[PDB]
Amino acid sequence: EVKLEESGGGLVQPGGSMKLSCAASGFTFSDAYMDWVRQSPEKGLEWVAEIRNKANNHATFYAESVKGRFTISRDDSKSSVYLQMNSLRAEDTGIYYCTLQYGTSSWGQGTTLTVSSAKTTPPSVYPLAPNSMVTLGCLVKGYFPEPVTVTWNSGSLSSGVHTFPAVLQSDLYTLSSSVTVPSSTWPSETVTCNVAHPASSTKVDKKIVP
Amino acid sequence: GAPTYSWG
Amino acid sequence: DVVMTQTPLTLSVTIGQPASISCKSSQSLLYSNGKTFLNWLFQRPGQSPKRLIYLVSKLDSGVPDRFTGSGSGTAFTLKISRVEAEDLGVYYCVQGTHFPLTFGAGTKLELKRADAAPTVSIFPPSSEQLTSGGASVVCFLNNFYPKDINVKWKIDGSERQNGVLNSWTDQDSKDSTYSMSSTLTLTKDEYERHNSYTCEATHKTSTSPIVKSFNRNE
Repeated sequence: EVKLEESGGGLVQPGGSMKLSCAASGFTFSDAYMDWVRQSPEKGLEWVAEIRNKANNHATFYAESVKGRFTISRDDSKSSVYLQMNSLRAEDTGIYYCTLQYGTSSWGQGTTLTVSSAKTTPPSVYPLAPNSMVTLGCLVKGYFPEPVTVTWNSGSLSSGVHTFPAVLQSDLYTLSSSVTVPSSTWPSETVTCNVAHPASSTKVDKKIVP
Repeated sequence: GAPTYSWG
Repeated sequence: DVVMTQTPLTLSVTIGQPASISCKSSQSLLYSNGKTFLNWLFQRPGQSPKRLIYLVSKLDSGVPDRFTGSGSGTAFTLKISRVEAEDLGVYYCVQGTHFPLTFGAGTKLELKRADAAPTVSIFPPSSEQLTSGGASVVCFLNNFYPKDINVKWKIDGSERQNGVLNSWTDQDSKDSTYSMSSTLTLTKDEYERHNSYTCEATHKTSTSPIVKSFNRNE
């Protein structure tokens, strides 16, 4: 069975350096080209780099966006392929996959790279208050890194909940969470969003007041 | 056997 | 180099019914040796892409028989004879004829349900945030279907683009609906310069937009 396992991902500042490693097994490694592919929401799937087999004298090839900043290498004796990435930029952010696409197709689990200036910052949690149903929300603004967790009345309201994916402004994440309850339950009974930001060891309980 | 690309 | 264009960006499918998705290349994928190096990948959420099809129409080991690839030159098709639950996710076409290896932006196979108009809610800045010197205005467009929706902000009746960020949920596990948040971020100073704040949703379920507004001074 062909197995590719990547490591070396993490958080790095723009201008910084990171080395990805891929341990391969289940094919004659010496004879294969190896290819790195990355994935981001904004650019989708992108070929990054190729290193060819001993026959082609380990010939290396790079995407234009990456030329002069990335170096692909290989250790034939350890069945390992590497990607040294220098002068990293925000746009290099994404999931990096080690792949065998030579006479077959096999993709690793991937390793996540995040290129950001941001320091650990807890969220500011703001209440969103205004038929038979009423919608309430919490605005969770200006935190770093991901994730935050949001529950409603400590998870007793889970049914009518939407927590939206976080977006970035100026290196900081913001999201909102909505909850829909019968109009008979609020304002009469309390509704609180419970916001946890593990990286800042932050808990906020925001009661929604009319 | 089952190639992805032409430059194999 | 070679640009790969996939149509539909989203296909709505019923489990048991067929699916067809298109891939087009900016130049011919026919190679010198007679081979055409068009591949189809499939990606489940949170999972690595996996090749289903290579050389236009050849199935990878263990790929179900309901998958068929076809085409030549610049026009290619992936078909599913009868969609199963495991087939929901993103399909990418991948060109291996011309150096660099190049990918389509993908086609998301989504589950069809009944049309549903969004529940639209608008929220003023909290007193807490205003205290803090900030002013975010939030609009939720909740539990609608199909995924496509247009949100417009109006401040004092006039459209506004600057400071707006949108986020969509994935198709709801229980509901099969979509939800969207729109957030207008102003300074306190800028928020206090205007009185009327409006969120407008346009969705296929009505030719008439859903309008929700508040006044800064109520």
